[PDB]
Amino acid sequence: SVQIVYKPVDLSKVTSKCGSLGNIHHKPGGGQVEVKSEKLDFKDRVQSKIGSLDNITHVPGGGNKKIETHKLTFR
Amino acid sequence: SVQIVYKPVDLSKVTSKCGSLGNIHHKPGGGQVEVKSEKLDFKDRVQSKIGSLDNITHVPGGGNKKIETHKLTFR
Amino acid sequence: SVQIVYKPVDLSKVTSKCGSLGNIHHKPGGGQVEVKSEKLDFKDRVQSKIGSLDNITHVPGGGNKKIETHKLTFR
Amino acid sequence: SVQIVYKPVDLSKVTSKCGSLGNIHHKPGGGQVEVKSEKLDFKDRVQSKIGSLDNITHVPGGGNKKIETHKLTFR
Amino acid sequence: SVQIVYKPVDLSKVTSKCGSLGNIHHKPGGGQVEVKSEKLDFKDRVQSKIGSLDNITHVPGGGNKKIETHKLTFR
Amino acid sequence: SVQIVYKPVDLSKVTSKCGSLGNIHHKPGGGQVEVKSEKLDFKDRVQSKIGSLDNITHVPGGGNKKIETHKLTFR
Repeated sequence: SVQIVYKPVDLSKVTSKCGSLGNIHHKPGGGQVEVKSEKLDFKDRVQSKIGSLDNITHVPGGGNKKIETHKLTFR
Repeated sequence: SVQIVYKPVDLSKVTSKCGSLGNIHHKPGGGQVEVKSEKLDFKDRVQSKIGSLDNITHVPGGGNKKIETHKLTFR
Repeated sequence: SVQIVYKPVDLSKVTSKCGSLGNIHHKPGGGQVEVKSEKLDFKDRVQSKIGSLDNITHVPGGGNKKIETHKLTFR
Repeated sequence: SVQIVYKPVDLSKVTSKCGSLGNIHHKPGGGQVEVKSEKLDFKDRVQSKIGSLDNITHVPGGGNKKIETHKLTFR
Repeated sequence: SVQIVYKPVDLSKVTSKCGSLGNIHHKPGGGQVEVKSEKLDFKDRVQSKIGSLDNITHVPGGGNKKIETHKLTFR
Repeated sequence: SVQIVYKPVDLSKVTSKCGSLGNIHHKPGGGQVEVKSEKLDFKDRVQSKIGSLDNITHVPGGGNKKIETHKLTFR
């Protein structure tokens, strides 16, 4: 006679921590900003940011991905 | 005689923590901003942000993805 | 004689925490913002934000996604 | 003239994780236990536990305690 | 003239992780236990544990304690 | 004129990790235990533990303690 016992077990842990975690920013101060523009000419897309204090966190990453394939074939 | 026992078990844990988590911003201060513009000419899209203090979190990422395939074939 | 026992088990846990979580902003302050414009010409779409303090969280991500395929074939 | 501005601020965070957290037990096994008693004499309290596999978590601790005193006195 | 501004700020973090955390126990096995007792005499309390595999976590500790005192006196 | 500005800031982090954390125990095995007792006499408290594999974590410690005193006196 024959017996097959197919019992793979996944007990893993997976963690991702991405971007800005647990930081302290203490009394941060931006300076005065002046922009003077005269007679400028633009023939294409203009993309502009003017500020004094910017805090930017950008996270395209940090996803957790599992691909698993299981397979049993008899005769 | 024959027996097959197909019992794969997933008991795992998956976590993502993405963007800005648990940060302290204490008295952050933006400065004065002046923008003066004269006689400018634009022939395509203008995209403009003017501010003093910006705090920005952008998260296209941090998704958890599981793909699992199971298969048993007898004769 | 023959027996097949097909009982794959998913007991796993999945979590996503995406964007801004548990942050403290204590007394954040934007400065004065002045924008002066004269004789400007725009020949396509203008997209503009003028402000002083902006707090922005954008989350296109952070979705949890499961694809699972099961298959049993006898003769 | 006189001004007083009494504004103490508590923004702190307090966490306890006490006992048995996030452990994995995989296929633990207790052995055979045989207890034979004859002609025994007991003249005060008997407290008995007989088993094979015991898993025990006892937490008298892990409590979070805050005591805060505020006081403002003028003349 | 006079001004008093009284603004102590608690922004701290406090964490305890006490007992058994994040451990793996893989196939732990207790052996056979035989206890034979004959003609024994007990004239006070008897406290007994008999087993094979015991897993025990006891946590009287891990409590977070904050005591804070604030005081303003004018004349 | 007079001004007082009383602003102590606590931005600290405090962490305890006490007991058994992140350990791996792989196939630990207890042996056979035989206890034979005959004609023993006990005239005060008996405290007995009989086992084969004991795993014990005891944590009276790992508590975090903050005591803070603030005080302002004018004339």
